[PDB]
Amino acid sequence: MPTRKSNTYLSLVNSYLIDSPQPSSINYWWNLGSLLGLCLVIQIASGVFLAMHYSSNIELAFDSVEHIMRDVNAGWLIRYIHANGASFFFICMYLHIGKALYYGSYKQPRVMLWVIGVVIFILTMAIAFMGYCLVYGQMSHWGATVITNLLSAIPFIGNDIVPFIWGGFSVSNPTIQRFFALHFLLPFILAALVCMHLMALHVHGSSNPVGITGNIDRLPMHPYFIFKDLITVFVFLLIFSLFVFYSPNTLGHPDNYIPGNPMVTPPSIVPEWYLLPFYAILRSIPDKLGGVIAMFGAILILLSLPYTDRSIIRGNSFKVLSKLAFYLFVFNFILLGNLGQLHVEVPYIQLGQFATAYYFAHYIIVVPVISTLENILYYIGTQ
Amino acid sequence: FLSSFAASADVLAMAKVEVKLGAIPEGKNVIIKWQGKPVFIRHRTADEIEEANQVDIKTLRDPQNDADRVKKPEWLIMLGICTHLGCVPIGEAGDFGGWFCPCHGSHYDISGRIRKGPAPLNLEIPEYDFTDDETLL
Amino acid sequence: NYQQPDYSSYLNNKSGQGSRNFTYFMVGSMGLLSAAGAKSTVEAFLSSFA
Amino acid sequence: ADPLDTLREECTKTAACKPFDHHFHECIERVTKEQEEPDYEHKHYKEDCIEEFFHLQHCVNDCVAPRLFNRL
Amino acid sequence: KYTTLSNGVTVATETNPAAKTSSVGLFFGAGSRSEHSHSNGISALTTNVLASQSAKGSLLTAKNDREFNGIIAQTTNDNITEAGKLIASIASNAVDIVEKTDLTKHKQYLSAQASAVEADPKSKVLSHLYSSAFQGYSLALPTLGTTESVENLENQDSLRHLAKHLVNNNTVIAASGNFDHDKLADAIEANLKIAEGVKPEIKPASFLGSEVRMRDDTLPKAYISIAVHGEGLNSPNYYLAKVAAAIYGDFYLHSTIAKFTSPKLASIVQEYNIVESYNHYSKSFSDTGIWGYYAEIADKFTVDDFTHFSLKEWNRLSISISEAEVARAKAQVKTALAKELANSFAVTSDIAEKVLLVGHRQSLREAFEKIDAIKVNDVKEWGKSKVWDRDIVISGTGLIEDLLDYNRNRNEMAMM
Amino acid sequence: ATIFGGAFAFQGFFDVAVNKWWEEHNKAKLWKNVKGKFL
Amino acid sequence: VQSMTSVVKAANFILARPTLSKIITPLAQKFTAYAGYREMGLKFNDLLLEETPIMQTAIKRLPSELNYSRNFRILTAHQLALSHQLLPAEKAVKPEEDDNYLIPYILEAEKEAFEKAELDNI
Amino acid sequence: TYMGWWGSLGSPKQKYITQYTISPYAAKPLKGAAYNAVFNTFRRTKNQFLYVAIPFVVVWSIWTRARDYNEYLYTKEGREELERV
Amino acid sequence: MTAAEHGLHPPAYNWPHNGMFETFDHASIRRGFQVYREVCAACHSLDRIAWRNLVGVSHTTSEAKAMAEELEYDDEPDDEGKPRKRPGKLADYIPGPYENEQAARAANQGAYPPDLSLIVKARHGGSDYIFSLLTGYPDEPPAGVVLPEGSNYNPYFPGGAIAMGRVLFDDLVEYEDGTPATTSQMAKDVSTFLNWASEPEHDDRKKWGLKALVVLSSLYLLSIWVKRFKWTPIKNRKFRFDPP
Amino acid sequence: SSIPNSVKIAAKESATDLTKLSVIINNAGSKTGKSGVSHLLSKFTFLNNGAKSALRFTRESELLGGTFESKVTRDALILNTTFLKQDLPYYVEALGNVVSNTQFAPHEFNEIVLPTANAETKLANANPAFKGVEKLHEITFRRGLGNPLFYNESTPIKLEEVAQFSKEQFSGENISIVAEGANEEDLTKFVSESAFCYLPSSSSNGAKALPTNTFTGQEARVPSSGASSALIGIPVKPADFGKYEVLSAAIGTSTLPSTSTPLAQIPGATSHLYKYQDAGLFVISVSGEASQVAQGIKQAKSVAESVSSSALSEAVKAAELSVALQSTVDSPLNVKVVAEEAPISKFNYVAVGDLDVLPYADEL
Ligand code: HEC
Ligand code: HEM
Ligand code: HEM
Ligand code: FES
Repeated sequence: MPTRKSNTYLSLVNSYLIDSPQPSSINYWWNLGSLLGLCLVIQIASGVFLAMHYSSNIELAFDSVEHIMRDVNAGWLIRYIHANGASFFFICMYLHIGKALYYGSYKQPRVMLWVIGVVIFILTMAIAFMGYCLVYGQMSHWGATVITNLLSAIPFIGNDIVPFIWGGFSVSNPTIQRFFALHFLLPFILAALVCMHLMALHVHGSSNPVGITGNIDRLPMHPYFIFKDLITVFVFLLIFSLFVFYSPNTLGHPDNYIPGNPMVTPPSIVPEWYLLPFYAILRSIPDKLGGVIAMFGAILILLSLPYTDRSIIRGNSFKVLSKLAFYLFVFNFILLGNLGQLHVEVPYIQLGQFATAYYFAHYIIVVPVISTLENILYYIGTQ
Repeated sequence: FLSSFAASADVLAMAKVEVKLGAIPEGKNVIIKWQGKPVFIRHRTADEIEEANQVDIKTLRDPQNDADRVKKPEWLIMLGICTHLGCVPIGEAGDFGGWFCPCHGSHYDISGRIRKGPAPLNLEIPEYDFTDDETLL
Repeated sequence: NYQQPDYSSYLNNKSGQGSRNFTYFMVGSMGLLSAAGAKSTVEAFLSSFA
Repeated sequence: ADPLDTLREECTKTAACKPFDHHFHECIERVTKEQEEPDYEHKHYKEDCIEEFFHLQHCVNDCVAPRLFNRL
Repeated sequence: KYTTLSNGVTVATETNPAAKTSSVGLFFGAGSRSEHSHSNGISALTTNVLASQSAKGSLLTAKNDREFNGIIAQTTNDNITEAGKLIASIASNAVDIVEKTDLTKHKQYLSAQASAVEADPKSKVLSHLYSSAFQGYSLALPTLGTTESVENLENQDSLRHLAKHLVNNNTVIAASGNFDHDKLADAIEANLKIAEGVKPEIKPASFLGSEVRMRDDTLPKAYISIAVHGEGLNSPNYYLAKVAAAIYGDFYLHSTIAKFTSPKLASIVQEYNIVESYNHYSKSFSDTGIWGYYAEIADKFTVDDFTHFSLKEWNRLSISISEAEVARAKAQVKTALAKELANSFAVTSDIAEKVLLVGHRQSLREAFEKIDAIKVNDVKEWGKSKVWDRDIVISGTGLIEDLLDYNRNRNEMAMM
Repeated sequence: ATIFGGAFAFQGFFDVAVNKWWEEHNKAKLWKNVKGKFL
Repeated sequence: VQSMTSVVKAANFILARPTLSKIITPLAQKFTAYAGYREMGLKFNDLLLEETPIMQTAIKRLPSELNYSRNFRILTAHQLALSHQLLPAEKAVKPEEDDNYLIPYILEAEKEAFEKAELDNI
Repeated sequence: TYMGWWGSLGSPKQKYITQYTISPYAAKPLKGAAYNAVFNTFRRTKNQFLYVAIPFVVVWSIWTRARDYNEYLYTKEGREELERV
Repeated sequence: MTAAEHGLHPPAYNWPHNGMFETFDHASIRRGFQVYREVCAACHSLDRIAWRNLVGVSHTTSEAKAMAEELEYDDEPDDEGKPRKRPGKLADYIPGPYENEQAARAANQGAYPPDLSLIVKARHGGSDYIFSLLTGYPDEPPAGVVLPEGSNYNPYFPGGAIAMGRVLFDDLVEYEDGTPATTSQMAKDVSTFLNWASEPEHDDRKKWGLKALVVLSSLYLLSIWVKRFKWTPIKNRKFRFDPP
Repeated sequence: SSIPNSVKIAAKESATDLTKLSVIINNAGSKTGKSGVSHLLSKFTFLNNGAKSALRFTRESELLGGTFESKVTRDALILNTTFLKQDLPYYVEALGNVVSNTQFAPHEFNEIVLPTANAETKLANANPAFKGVEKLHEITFRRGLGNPLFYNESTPIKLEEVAQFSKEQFSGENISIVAEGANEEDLTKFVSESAFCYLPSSSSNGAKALPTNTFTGQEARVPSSGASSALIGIPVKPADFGKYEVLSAAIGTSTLPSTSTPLAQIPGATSHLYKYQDAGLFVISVSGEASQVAQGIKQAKSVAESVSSSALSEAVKAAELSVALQSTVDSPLNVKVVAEEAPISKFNYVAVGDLDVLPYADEL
């Protein structure tokens, strides 16, 4: 047999990259996964080069970041990468979830895969948030403070878990040090989760924009979809350069460049942009315990989605009503993200409550109701 | 092994800033550094403690009461800022003659509530758990 | 066997060994541009070690 | 004279900026009238011309911005 | 030996006293390559009609090749002259014979043959490979036509075909066996009477790298074929192309010598029994050729492995072929040429093909001398020119799910 | 391999092209061109 | 996922009643025309989620001609999606050719599965 | 599983389908890139526009109403209504 | 929030260094540093900038070194334990006018003039904001607003009240290259210098960005071509289905 | 010619300057040993000699360009070789070391022989016509010439049996070297100095040839999948080889593939006179769809009989042509084709395929 199959290591590399029988009808959206993996490398790569200079002490975290920017040779490049690349990591992850929601990539044969997806999502958010707390700017510190205060709402253990998180009585040196350690670490746990993701993908393969089985026409991957992966990768890197080199702080918040001071809260507290939607949900629910439960449900209800989707046809590409519902859901998610950064004001409190209501109603009402209606409509129309 | 995550000596102790309650005189500023921030406190005077008990919480726009504010009766405290946005606290000035939010000249009551002036919300309490003949924060 | 679809419009106008030579040129140019970019990035990162 | 002040003077005289300057000046007059009454200190809502000033300054900035650094 | 009779027709004979049996045949060029889609198969139908005539004790058979057609009357040596006259008659009355013919029965016979070449997996694979390689030109057409086109042929079509192609300038009388050449020539001259006419212009053809996949999952094997633009009968590389093909030679897994055949590919594919059988060939037409291999893979999971290894062994052609392989290929090609030229029927067919399509036939001794002049560097130059990195044409019939699409196999043609 | 060496060709070509276009587009602003006025 | 037994149950619940039939069926045809799968050569039953044991059995029990026609239609749909082009109106699948060919086999599969489930809980 | 390797991908018995193709190096690359990227892209956008526009129009109308109301509230004329809320 | 609270949004001045391919006007960086030392050093620290950072940007190494000797810094105390001081050197960071935040607040009516080494990346409008702030003071505060004692009205400051008070006045500084010192010119120069101080990599960053865009755009076009070329066989597939 | 072993040598010039050397072991064919021994022996012939192994002899032969095969025939075991005229001294020597001191190693019996023999048997029997012909020989010549031509697992053979059949056979009187295109004197010298000189004159303890014992009037049926085939077999004395060669060519023979013959007018039909040393079998076969074959075999039967003596005489020249075509180097043929009438009433019948459709002998 060829060396690319006889050797176990090259056999694995072949099974996943060179001969993976990808369907012939996959759009460019299926490239997002590769980008995500690429980003996972970049986050790690630049990340490993920031810890070589980052000092996790609370009195040195911000000064250490500025030392990276000003003193290290390419330190500005490494930091701007590690940050805007996280922003792009979440852009690609949201696009990868949107693709999996539009096309029924979460349906039966791949439910397991979907589950790891969700877990990855959850884990990633933690990592990102934790990493952000390492900068220890104003917004960094106060985001950590708000997060821990909200987690203080667990019924009984809440009063005791928070000191274990803080490592003290407030966000301080132990908190930043443990965040740095767990932030260096959890990316490798996420790499393991990504390996599990790829295994669950390889067991049943990838879906199609048409939804129908691809087994009738499948293509290798080395001459096909590796050179499509290169288009997607180079577009990603071109936009990533337009951000990193030109206007690299657009995605960040200026207040993060003011060193953290517990005695002065900044005018507004917002997470980094990609966590804004969930933050909005958190504020839509008045109760703190209610808010945290509702938020974690907003993330976990993706697990319920494969069972609430009563559609006989995989995917939305051939479904009229479901496409409208999906785009309405996407735009409501963007609206939630927008409301996340806006102050809790007269119209916005009610608008955010309604947006959260519809966000959950999507999964638990609209997807099942619309899917059933469209099944009946398909059968009646053909007859 | 998970006990490492918990407050570390240098934190379990030292973080709780025990200070003698008896030393403070009733009328003056016993301005203290606590929770790594200002921690100003006055052991309550007998007349002042009584005056507060009589004062109606409903009368104040702020929804707070002296009884909830003070854990140990005579001994209590506030963290370091007269106004909701930090205002260095002046002593014995304001609507009730308790403190002046000098940064805006706003009025802080003996209660410490945002009695008047720019404070968006009433002044917070530096770890309010002071007890016995000592304080702690 | 049968009548093939007419590809006349799809056929290239260029020589048999010439078009593959041009393909070699651009594939190698892509490879060496990527090598130059990787060299720049790796040098920039390792310069932090100094 | 610095270019910035002359640019503000030119822009505020522009037709687009004229209505904002108008509104701002009668706002100033109205607020001075409100300050004339002896009960001004007791009024809960003591008007101010911050909003009209902001509108005027935004409409003047939208004109000065593109031209100023050609003067320096 | 050659003699151009009256009418300008040429009688070419290769007489050998040791010949077991004699043969003489009239060939008039213009096979399927001279047809077009609507009237495809008319040459085969006409030749079958002519060959169905009374044999007067001889054995009258049709040729039906891609580019030339003819009727051959095999017979024992002493009877050869009679057979001569026979075919002459059959060709001097070709138009009459066609006119008086009820093409029904001959058309079911030709349709049965066309179905046969579409059922025998190797015949189907090679016919499809030729069709796709030369797609858009008459050379792509089947030799025997398709079942759809055969049924649509009528007598007037065959008459037009004969009138166009059965002319003195386009016909040759080939013979072999043990007989006096002059006697046969005289016997044919007195009896041959065919219309005058110019040799029809031979239609153009150009190779086009392509892939055709008739995947039938119901078959028990995968019958594939892969080839490059080879060498036509005119090219001086003709024998060089044959030597290159023989370097890789044949292979049948269940044959006893399967474990001992010289070619490296044979040793490579027996490690996991990748392939059941294969055979390398250099098909040569008048001006263009197809040089490649046919293969039957029993294990449907190893088609890709076989294609990969075979194309790698082709890559070896331009770099690492040793003098041992070149000498073996030379000897095997010489032996194959001598085997192909033993039966008098084969010798007659070869004489007709060469004389019609190249005008001159190189004797077997001249062919041996030309092959023995090949060195390893000549073979490697040919590999660089024609095999290394050149477009390939592919064909497959059944269980070809594992036959990776074109780009994989095409890129295998240049990786070291 | 030749990849390592060839990468230098393209890297140097683009680097010199940009480091010759940049100090021409910005020659009026760079330090080395302005230092004369303040010396 | 919704079973073809339940889908057909609801469809016959609607079709039996003239008011709902008149209101929906025009909307059903309009929805199926706007779905756009017919423009790619696919019949409705080609869209069905194949990756289920019931559905896998249903395809595995199709006749030869229907199986090969389904294979060709699926391949044509894949190619059309691959090349980002649609069949012209004359070549698209007409409403009368969308004949619900696979539904009976899926219904038989679900009947077998439902009887097995019912008898296991006898 | 529902997707085996190349030898057996789980596709049903496939038969009678002939797949023709031409090699690269013998086809016009980017044959209709310029004309297609305009006309076919416009066709695809035309087909898929409404599904993105109707939800977008609804959501952005809601957002515009909320934004305009919020801007109105914080003005010298919106003070009273802001107090009432 | 109210328009006053958010602060008037600074406009977009066409700075010489906005476009994707323009550097800082290093003449403006030098002039801005002059204005800084002359005016801003009375109140503002600007700690994260070391004299060495100025060599090759706005000052020749000799000038930066000389400016270093002009100041005193704390050295390791003598072997006898007594405190000792040394003239400044390039490696030393620029010193602020106050020993600690307590001193700064004491000397500025409690207001703490923030360190300017990140004031451009730590404000919404960036450079523009600083400019709009330094020239945003109106001669007459808008009618009706009452400022806390010691505060001056600046619409671009969130809340409308800023403890700074106008500092830049006409001809306050004699520029070294004879440039006129209008208040707008000084404001532009200071904003540019502070933007450099907050983004010393700006010029290098944008040059590297230009090189990266050239490389990646050429490579992306090559990838587009290669993919379309290698997919021509697939997009050109033609099928037939011919059952009996 | 001959040598002291009595090994006959025949040599004659050839047309295509290839020395198509061949050795014909007279009675080591499928008739001699127990059913299938000759097949395995033929598979052992060229593998391991006492002089050169398989992987050496095959490689050298391919370098020399020659071809070699071992085919089993009911009369004789034929070792064919084909090589350029320069190559005689090599191959002849090899052939000697093939007849003498062939190794017969068990690892070849299990890896190269039994697998190959089984594959060849399965491939041949997949053809209904060949299965029918084997059955026809079985039921016409019950033993000897009727032994299955190929190894079948129904009659297990152990290596010792094949080795002991190589010995006790291959004797000097039992092998006949035939060459085409090699000087008879040079070939005689090479054979005399080769290993052929060491073979015993005759087998001491085997090769007791049995009488032919032709049986007629029998029939058989062999159910099979796919294509069907009905065959009719006339046993014929050697002296009748002339009559039936004329008959076969008169109606249509496999050696002469041609339309216009009466038997070629019906699909799948053919005829052939298998010729052996002491008997022959004239087989008229039809193959294809069972329904087609049912009528085809009856039509072929009616054609074989009722052939006009005038047309039979006309077919004499075609029969002579067919005999000349068949007389290869390995299978020398000497049959005088006469037009004498040939009866068919004594036919055996065998049916293969859809036995529910194919007729019985009683329907002819
Ligand atoms: C004397 C005291 C000065 C001088 C000479 C300058 N500044 Fe400014 N500064 C000063 C005070 C009292 C404050 C308090 C700010 C407040 O009340 O919130 C400041 C603040 C700033 C800021 C902060 C702006 C903001 O946070 O929105 C900036 C920016 C700033 N100062 C910059 C600056 C510049 C560029 C100067 C040039 C000469 C400058 N200051 C002078 C006090 C003083
Ligand atoms: C998917 C995985 C990861 C994501 C999404 C991610 C994301 C982020 C983000 C958004 C920040 C904020 C930085 C800023 O705003 O300036 C950050 C900080 C940081 N990250 Fe990562 N990161 C990942 C993995 C890693 C890894 C593996 C390391 C290994 C060292 C690492 C090291 C750091 C460090 C040291 C910081 C401090 C920021 C600084 O000093 O500027 N990260 N991360
Ligand atoms: C580092 C992060 C991730 C990596 C590297 C990764 C990897 C991949 C890869 C390589 C593919 C195949 C290409 C493609 O289908 O786009 C894929 C598909 C998929 N991604 Fe991920 N994944 C990641 C995160 C996620 C997350 C967070 C989710 C959902 C919450 C998710 C859901 C999916 C699903 C369901 C598929 C299958 C798509 C289909 O078959 O149609 N992935 N993933
Ligand atoms: S908040 Fe600044 S004065 Fe109370």
